[PDB]
Amino acid sequence: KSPALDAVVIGAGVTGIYQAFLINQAGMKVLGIEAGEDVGGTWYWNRYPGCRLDTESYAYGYFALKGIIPEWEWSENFASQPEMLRYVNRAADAMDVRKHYRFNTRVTAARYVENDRLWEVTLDNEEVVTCRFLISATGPLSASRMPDIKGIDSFKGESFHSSRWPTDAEGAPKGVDFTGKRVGVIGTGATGVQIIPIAAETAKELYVFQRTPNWCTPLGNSPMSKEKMDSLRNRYPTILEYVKSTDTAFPYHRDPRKGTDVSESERDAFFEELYRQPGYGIWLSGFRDLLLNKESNKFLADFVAKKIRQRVKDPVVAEKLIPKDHPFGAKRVPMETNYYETYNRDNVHLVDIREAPIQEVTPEGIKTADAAYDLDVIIYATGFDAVTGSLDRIDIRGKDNVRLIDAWAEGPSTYLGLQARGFPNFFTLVGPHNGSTFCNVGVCGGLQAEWVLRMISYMKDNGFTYSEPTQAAENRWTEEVYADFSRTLLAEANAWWVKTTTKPDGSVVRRTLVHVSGGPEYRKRCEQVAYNNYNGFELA
Ligand SMILES: Cc1cc2nc3c(=O)[nH]c(=O)nc-3n(C[C@H](O)[C@H](O)[C@H](O)COP(=O)(O)OP(=O)(O)OC[C@H]3O[C@@H](n4cnc5c(N)ncnc54)[C@H](O)[C@@H]3O)c2cc1C
Ligand SMILES: NC(=O)c1ccc[n+]([C@@H]2O[C@H](COP(=O)([O-])OP(=O)(O)OC[C@H]3O[C@@H](n4cnc5c(N)ncnc54)[C@H](OP(=O)(O)O)[C@@H]3O)[C@@H](O)[C@H]2O)c1
Repeated sequence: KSPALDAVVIGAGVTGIYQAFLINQAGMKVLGIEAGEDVGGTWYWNRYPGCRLDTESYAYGYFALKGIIPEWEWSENFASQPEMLRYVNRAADAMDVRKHYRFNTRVTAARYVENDRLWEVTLDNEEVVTCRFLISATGPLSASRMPDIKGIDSFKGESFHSSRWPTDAEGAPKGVDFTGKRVGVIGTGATGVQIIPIAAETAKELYVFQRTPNWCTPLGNSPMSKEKMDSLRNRYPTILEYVKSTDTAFPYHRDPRKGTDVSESERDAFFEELYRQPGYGIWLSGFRDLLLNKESNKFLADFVAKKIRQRVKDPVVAEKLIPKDHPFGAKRVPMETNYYETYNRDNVHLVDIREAPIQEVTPEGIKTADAAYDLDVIIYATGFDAVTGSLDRIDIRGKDNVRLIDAWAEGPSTYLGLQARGFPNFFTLVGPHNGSTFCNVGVCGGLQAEWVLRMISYMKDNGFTYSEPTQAAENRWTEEVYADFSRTLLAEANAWWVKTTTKPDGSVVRRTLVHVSGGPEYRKRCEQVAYNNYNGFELA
């Protein structure tokens, strides 16, 4: 029993469609499967007000950089979701990729057949296809999660998670006009932070329910003249080479200097300039020791904090938005268009819901431990189940009928962030130990799929039909990803990222759900392994 397809690719976001294009371009049989109507993933699903890149548009647009759609015109330095969706669409045209996809179809299970070295893939609990290789491009941040919060279904008004905003026939979102409504927004991650200022322009009243402020910096978006766009296009080969060489694939790189290498007065001048220029420079061009040295982090934390107080006129309000939990740049930093100034409006109220938690949602509004709020509308900007989440929702079974869920219970275990022992011929793209959290995913995802294609090509060419990490390679990779991660300041910030298992005999295993070496050093490890005939995989 031999498989119908060389590969199934799950997902039609930017990673999936590109992976599918490469496999077919290499002369192989691929089937792509997508739950939504059409291409885009993130940019198909997220139609909330303010949705917009945090990556420079020309940097994220790997399909333009690579010469698949070089003629592409960006209208803004940080494109909005609608523009991003037209981008993914136009690229799906050039790649002629849609004819390889089933849409409106959800993978519900995937079972590795040991005797036949193949994957049985189940579609909406009915049809079953077979493939040599299973490749998930299921997304690091798809799979919305609701707040665990009592009474959700009683609200008598309109109610959404931010990733499921209803639209008109044209694709444009509806119920965007809040004129004369009282609006609740729960959550202040990068999603809430984009919505709240747009909500505030039309809402009669606006309540923001914040469990934990983030460090947010100004985005500094503006339009992109045709002249500048032509200029960028002309230097695409330089820009590409440059983003392939930085640690995050953003067009920034760390200052060579330590924080304490300049006076206090020089830091401030330096911080002041980056703060004012657009994009992630303030975070990504910082001092080399920004995420490794408590004191060097406090310099910048102190500085952004001072900026929050300058921008928010009310001092009690302003201190509630300054975080005390965590170091700056310890999470993907949300960037904003007039976020703080919004709280100077008369119709906008910040509700600290850590000191006074929500009890329940009510037919009339929301109820906290010390107040009630009549609300006409509620927006759940409460985030996603990250990296591993979209995989958990598929019943994935490997050798010996073992659940991926159970294999990764003590935390994700991979080789190269790409395969897992127990799960042969299975590739996880922009999953764990891969670096997604701080990546320009447009670029990182792209390069990861090219590497997977090269390994698939190698096997076809050698007539191999079996690949799986050795236990030793996977142990060494996984331990090493953790060691590097323990050396930065992210370790005591987000301890939920670390899973710690004191087994029953006394042994202690530590895994992080997050890779933090640079992309270049990652890709270098992958090429050393690829060239040395995939040293670390059993290949047969
Ligand atoms: C609002 C938002 C803004 C972002 N902005 C940036 C940014 O500016 N820069 C950056 O680098 N990153 C950004 N990201 C991260 C983002 O995840 C990546 O840029 C990128 O879009 C991920 O692409 P992907 O193809 O890997 O996954 P996705 O875009 O998440 O697509 C995965 C697809 O798989 C589908 N799927 C999942 N399970 C199944 C199944 N069981 N069966 C069938 N289909 C399934 C989903 O429907 C989805 O379409 C942003 C993310 C969000 C949510
Ligand atoms: N390019 C962009 O501008 C952009 C835009 C959107 C998203 N993204 C990406 O998507 C990721 C997720 O961002 P997100 O804003 O969608 O989600 P998120 O960052 O995880 O934030 C969810 C928010 O809801 C709050 N929340 C979670 N559970 C809650 C509960 N049970 N009750 C009340 N409040 C709760 C969280 O608070 P706690 O911290 O207390 O849990 C948090 O502030 C980001 O890291 C970013 O990488 C990027």
